[PDB]
Amino acid sequence: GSHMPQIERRIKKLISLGKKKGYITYEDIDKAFPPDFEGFDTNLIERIHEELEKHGINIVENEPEEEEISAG
Repeated sequence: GSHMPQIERRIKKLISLGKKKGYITYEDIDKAFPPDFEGFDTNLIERIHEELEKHGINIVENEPEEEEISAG
């Protein structure tokens, strides 16, 4: 279950769609639907976030996973 170049492209497309839609957000991709997704893959979800770090693709979770003392 490898050899998926369409994944690499799709990730960039997904972030691009949200960027087109307005915000670079996981939910904004959902609102971009229908997207360019050739396949829906659980692998894609992890692969998006890895490409996010290694490739640098800008996308936000919208989730406040940047929190401390609950004052911001």
